[PDB]
Amino acid sequence: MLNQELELSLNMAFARAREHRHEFMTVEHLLLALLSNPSAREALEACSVDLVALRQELEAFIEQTTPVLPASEEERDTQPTLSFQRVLQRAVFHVQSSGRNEVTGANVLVAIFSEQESQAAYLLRKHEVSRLDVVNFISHGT
Repeated sequence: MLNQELELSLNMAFARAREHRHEFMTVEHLLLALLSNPSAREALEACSVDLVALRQELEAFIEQTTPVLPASEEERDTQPTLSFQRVLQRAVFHVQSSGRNEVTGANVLVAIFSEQESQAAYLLRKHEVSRLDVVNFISHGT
């Protein structure tokens, strides 16, 4: 049960990747998409996170590391990687658990912290985004 705003973020992520002809989408692409998601953004702002700085470093890492489909054929569409899928499944089933019906961008943001070795998680720690703070804000919100 993905809420309207999360569905949009995810569609925008796919749209962005297709535009850039990126061969795959990782959890980094996901976090980038979420910086514009109302639910996730509100949670980051509550933590006084510099979203401008975070987005720029995130956009840079994606460009320098994601393969661009050669002018050739085949593939056409981008494919979500295991990190992208795991995070989504984690959020979905965590929400399923005694809680609400809708999955929000904030729920997805929390699930990203579980991808410990990801550059996405590395960047959140770098910019001082505490998972403890994100969780408390969400628990007392919807």
